[PDB]
Amino acid sequence: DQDNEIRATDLPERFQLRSIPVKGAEDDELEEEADWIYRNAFATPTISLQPSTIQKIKEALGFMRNQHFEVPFIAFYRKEYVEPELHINDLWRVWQWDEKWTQLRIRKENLTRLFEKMQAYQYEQRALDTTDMERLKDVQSMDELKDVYNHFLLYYGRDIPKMQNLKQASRRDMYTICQSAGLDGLAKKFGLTPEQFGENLRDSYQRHETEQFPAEPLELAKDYVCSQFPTPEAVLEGARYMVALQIAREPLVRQVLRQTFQERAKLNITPTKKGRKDVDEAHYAYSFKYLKNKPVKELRDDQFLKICLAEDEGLLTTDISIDLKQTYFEEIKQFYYRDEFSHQVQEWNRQRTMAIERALQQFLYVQMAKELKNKLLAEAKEYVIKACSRKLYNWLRVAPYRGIRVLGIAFSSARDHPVFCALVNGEGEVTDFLRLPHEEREKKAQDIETLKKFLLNKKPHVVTVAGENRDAQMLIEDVKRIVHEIGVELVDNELAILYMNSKKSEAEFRDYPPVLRQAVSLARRIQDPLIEFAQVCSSDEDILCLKFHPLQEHVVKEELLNALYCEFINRVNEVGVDVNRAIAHPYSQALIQYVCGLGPRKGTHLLKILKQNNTRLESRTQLVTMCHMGPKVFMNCAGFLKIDTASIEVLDGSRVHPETYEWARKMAVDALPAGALEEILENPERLKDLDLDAFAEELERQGYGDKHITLYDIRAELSCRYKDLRTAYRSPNTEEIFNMLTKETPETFYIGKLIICNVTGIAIGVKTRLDNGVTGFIPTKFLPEERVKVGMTVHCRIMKIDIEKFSADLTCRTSDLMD
Amino acid sequence: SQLIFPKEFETAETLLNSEVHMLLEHRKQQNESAQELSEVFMKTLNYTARFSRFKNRETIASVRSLLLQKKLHKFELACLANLCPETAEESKALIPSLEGRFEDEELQQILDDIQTKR
Amino acid sequence: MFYHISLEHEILLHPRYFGPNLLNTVKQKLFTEVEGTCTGKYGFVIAVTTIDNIGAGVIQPGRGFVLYPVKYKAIVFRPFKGEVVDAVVTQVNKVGLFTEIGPMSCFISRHSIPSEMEFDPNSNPPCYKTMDEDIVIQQDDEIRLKIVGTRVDKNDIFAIGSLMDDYLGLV
Repeated sequence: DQDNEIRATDLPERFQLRSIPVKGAEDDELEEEADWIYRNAFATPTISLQPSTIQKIKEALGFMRNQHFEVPFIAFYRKEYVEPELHINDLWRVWQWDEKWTQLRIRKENLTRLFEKMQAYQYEQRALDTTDMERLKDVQSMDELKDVYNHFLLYYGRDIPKMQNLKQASRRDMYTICQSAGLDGLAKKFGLTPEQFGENLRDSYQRHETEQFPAEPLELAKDYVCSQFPTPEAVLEGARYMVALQIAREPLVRQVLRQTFQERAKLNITPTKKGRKDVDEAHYAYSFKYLKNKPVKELRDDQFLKICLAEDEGLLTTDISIDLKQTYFEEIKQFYYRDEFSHQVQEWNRQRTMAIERALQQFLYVQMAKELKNKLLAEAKEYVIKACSRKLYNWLRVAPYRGIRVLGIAFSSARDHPVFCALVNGEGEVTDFLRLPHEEREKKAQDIETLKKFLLNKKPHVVTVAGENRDAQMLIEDVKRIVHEIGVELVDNELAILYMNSKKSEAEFRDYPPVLRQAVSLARRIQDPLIEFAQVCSSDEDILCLKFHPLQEHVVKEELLNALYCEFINRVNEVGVDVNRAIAHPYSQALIQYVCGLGPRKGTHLLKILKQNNTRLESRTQLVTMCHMGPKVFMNCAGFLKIDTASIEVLDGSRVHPETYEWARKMAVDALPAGALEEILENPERLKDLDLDAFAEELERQGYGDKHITLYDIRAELSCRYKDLRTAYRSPNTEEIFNMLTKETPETFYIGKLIICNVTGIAIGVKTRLDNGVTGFIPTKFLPEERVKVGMTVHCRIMKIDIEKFSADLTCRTSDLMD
Repeated sequence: SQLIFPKEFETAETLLNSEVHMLLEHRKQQNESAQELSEVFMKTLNYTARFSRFKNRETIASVRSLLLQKKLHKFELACLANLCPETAEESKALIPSLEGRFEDEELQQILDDIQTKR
Repeated sequence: MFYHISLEHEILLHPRYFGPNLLNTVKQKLFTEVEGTCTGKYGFVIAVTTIDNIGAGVIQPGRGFVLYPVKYKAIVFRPFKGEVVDAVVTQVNKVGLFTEIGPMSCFISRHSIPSEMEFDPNSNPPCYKTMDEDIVIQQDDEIRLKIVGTRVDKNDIFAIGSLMDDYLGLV
């Protein structure tokens, strides 16, 4: 199986599950990437509101393609070649555009082979000059590679026996009919060739001059009439059709009009009859249900995703056009025009000016607007995936709290089903659990009491409450004063709900009830956030069942998997993973697949081979020989692959690569090896003894590279071994607290929103509850028991809101039904 | 195909993929002048707006008229006139049920006729 | 293919609509609950062109409903196997091609498409292609194909196609 081959070979693992096989470069191609990649990424402005680096991209592609360094090993241990400009995410951006560059050459290499076999056919017998070879070589975008390919298929596409040297299934355009009738000459005896019109357009003046033919178009039309084309007006139509199509598939014409649509293109929207009714203020289509002359550069982050989302269901019909609603046809009709006022020139200019417009209306306006739509949509799909990555960045950029024993309070709506809680070890395993099943209000005092009795036995360092309803806001005080008799934290449960329904946890926790299995993970999340996410979101359906954006179902799924899996591989390598922990604890087995070099295959293989030895990792050298794993992958994995030193080189528990162990000893020798094992370990005794600059020119001489800020790492690594740079665990501000419990967000706390409501009890004005559970105060200024009753539901618009008081003020007044 | 497989379609006149298009958009203009249509109707309207080689009531009517004069199978009357072959041999290769029936000169003539109506 | 046939349906009309616009309600319910239904004996039905006559409406004894037998001329699309049709391919996979002949979903196997075509993944319209990229079948290509297998599932009809012949390629 290939699962053996991935395990066998010495490449980084994700290099092998990349769809294109990774191959080295020859420093000219590797330059042809970094100037293309810096052009097609990092520099071209988006059409939506969202220099020296070429050396860094050149360097980064050297590590990836040639020396086979994955993005974690480059963004931390080779920072001199990439920093300042290339962040760790830009190294992930470059590796994605190497994928796109390779497909461009792979298709161009297959397209140069196709043109030369046509010249092998043509010279064996229009003109395939080297210009047709030149633009094929000069292709920079995959869009340009389609103009060339369509241009080639227009003329020489009707040449099948190039493969003879299962027939063709002939075309459907009318061009093949007319060129079978030999109207090429009458198309040719138009006053220009399509290519020279293209030179007019990119230069915006009549550089090439129209070659007027001294005849009448109609009296020249008599020569070409046939059985296929009677009526010499029909050979005017049959000729202007070729002129439009030859203008259309001419790349110089198609490129210049494309760059007009980049800048001057307008988005006009109208709704269907089905969209004149379903569109309301709550619908996402309110902000654009009617639009006129909106330039596409005026589009905002995901506005165009929603517009094409509404068009997909059937609500909206839109068009993208260049002219306003001085047209661009008027701009360019002069470029194909003789100003001579002779009569025969006038009909020839008449035929020329109505062939050029058919190219616009029939051919170019259709194809350029669709292409621009796909490019705008791909921008808007990318914004969401960036937004779905910033959110996973934030959930993982939180430090573990200050072995920590944590008890986790998880509750559902508390009626016919009780509140649970589960304690966890200092290393993540379960210890003990409890039930808290909240007149019978006096029986709640019994449940309050037993909380102290249990926390006196085992001592949490913090209790965590799963914000699941608005009911959590007071439960906080309940356990808070149980403690007043150690902290309390409001921790959300969005992955805990997934942890419940995960079949993986049911293998872990079979007898444990649902809200108890949820109660495990919050004490696991605060224990460390990264370890839980790798466990629970270890499958494609799992990680996508979280909510990062409303629109995340409408972006390319496998792209969204990659931009989320890169954030894991970013954080896991930055944090590092302790191996011999994970052989014992299966809860940390899912971390190692996100180390560079490892993955789903070598990760399972490494832990299994250790189970063949049933031994402990003491050194990184144990991995290379006694775990017999290749030095190429070892140069990726070992720089991030923690070993607990209190279990023997102590540098195996540091962010120091095995190959740079020796330069780390010279950081400790000049603090005056074996004696220096503990010298800076026990104090950073003085930070100014190490002449970091003077080492660098010594590192210029021996060590053979600018290791300037590599030293700055090893200096700071000896100070604190694996200092976690994750932000220390703060407590939620009331904004998060308001948003966790109400399960909805400041784009749904719209002030002006006609909402459902429920009046539950009056204790001054009328007080109502939402289905979210917040308190809605109907103002006395808008107020009488007879006018508004008790117990019912009434349409209500908000005039004032907050986040700290859960006030969601209503109106009930029909004079608020506008504005 | 060559034989009619079911038993009911024979007494049921076949429509060109352009005549379908014009009467489906007739249904469209009928609808918005006065409920909303199915996915099958709209998707078929798009499909038959792709492959609609004739655009005028006179043109489709003329194509109907010629193919009625030329005395051929009712299934093949539309399976060519909305497929529009160029060569007679491609008409024979696509249609296993028209070979051995017609002579090639008038075949190319009437193919030129239907292409002339476009 | 696109036939214009005459077929019959029965309308169970509820006594609310026994007013002056009873016949209009019969017509409206015919247009509603037959248009788009895929009867595998008669294929898909596109739009009811006309109604010949609305029959005599028998009151169902004890149920109140009136069962009007309506006969109507409607457009029908039928996939007779062994036919060349103008597909529009929409989703490409290792097993083959998944395409849309109109209302209909069709599938073409990897061994019902020619051997010189092979799956090229990872191109952004992932497509089957020749070795030297002669012609490529990506998303939205007007391929012609020979439907050779036809399966009815009482909801839609799924046809199985092939490109083992002359003139079965992109257009």
